[PDB]
Amino acid sequence: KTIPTFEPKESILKKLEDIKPEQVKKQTKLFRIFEPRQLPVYRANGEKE
Amino acid sequence: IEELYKVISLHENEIQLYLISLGIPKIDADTYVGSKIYSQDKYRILESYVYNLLSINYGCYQLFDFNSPDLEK
Repeated sequence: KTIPTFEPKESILKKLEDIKPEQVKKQTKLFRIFEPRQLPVYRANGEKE
Repeated sequence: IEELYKVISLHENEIQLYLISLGIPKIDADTYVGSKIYSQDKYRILESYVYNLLSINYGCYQLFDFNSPDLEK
């Protein structure tokens, strides 16, 4: 009249321990949006300066 | 009766599967198995071969009175 035992669940516990800590980010270059460029420049009349 | 002894020596959950297999309802087998009267039937199958053994009937032994108050004397 013995009773069956408990079967564990390994697939749930694997999702807890495999959560890595928060990935620390460091930047390597400055966050750039604008860059300088050379354009030709003209006077008030219209000729190239 | 050599099959009903084979059933009793199985598991508790394998007696109930056998009784439901024949056609017995669930509340009747679970009143059998739960009351542990499968355990008492080990001592009524094994004693059923004792009264089968020796014969008070034969060609000649049927004529006499075996419970007579002159044989018991």
